[PDB]
Amino acid sequence: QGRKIFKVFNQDFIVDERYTVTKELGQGAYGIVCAAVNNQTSEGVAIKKVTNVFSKKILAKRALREIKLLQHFRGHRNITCLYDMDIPRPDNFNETYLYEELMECDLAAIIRSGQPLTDAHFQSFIYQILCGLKYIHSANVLHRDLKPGNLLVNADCELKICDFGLARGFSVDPEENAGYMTEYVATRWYRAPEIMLSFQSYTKAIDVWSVGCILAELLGGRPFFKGRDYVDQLNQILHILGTPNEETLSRIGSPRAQEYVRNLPFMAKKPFPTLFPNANPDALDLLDRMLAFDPSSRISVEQALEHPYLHIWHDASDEPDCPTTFNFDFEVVEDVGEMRKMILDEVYRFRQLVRTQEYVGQMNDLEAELA
Ligand SMILES: Nc1ncnc2c1ncn2[C@@H]1O[C@H](COP(=O)(O)O)[C@@H](O)[C@H]1O
Repeated sequence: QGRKIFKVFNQDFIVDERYTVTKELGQGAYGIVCAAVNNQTSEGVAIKKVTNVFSKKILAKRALREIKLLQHFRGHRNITCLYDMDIPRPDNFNETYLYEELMECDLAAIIRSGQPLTDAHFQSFIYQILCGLKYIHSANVLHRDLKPGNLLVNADCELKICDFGLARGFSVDPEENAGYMTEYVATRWYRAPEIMLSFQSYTKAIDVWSVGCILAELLGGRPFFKGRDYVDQLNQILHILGTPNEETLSRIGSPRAQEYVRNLPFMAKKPFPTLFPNANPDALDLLDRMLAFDPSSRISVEQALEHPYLHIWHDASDEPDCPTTFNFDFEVVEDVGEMRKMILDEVYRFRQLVRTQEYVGQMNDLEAELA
């Protein structure tokens, strides 16, 4: 066997025999999470059990999507790092276990606790998000669901992006781009406006908007655009940013939505210095550029990394790209028998993998020479 059984969240939890489960960490619609300790090296790990993966066709394509993407982004300082995977009962399995680097809480919890944070904290948090996002975008991947709940933090307040279940491809070819699949809908409070206004402009700007929502939530201690439905969400956004111009209005690809926005009374822009009168002026200037209503005027990731707000942290020699792009050919598969085969292949191939001029060089060549 080589495995142990634990009882957590009123179910079974089958782990490698080298570990001991220690604490429950939470639930979701997609699995349960516990913390553990390697009884040998003493390092801590988190163990995530994806549940009921072959109950619906959409849960199965979600798990395969997350498995492949976590492998593609291993080894970045600002992305959660996958260590191992395991399928305990391969004959009739309906779950897979992921072994990941262990963190302490998420950013939503820190904001909820009311613990005081300085402006240097805001700078560090926003810079780390942008470094991880630049890596992801360089592989032509859109995250699509950035928010404080998907950002893990530890005691040193280092930050790591997680949860790739909603990610989607991007291509400069608009026929290629129009063909990437979107199984689920993102969290309403952080979703960019051009998605519900039918701009047909699914670009990397959709992730930049979410980062702006996060900086605004940090500055006010509470979510910034907090709609109860989509109409309420649109009203709260126009109330802050104001009536759009004629170019922007014509871009609304939906007739009922364009008719509604065109008929509202005039609304002036509320300047961010009036909403956060005690904040760093550089913070509000970057906030204004990330929360641009029209995606064509919105700041890019690389422009944001160069903004004066972040000049202490910025070092382009420390902000890498991903070596290769990610391929989304698997999402075409629509047979659940094929998807069980692909998942088994991913796990066994990964398990085998993880178990496998400067001055000194110039002087070594000169020494072997003189000798
Ligand atoms: N690598 C990790 N380290 C520590 N806690 C985590 C980790 N991944 C997820 N969690 C937490 O486990 C819970 C489950 O979240 P979910 O990703 O929705 O299943 C949430 O409270 C997360 O913040």
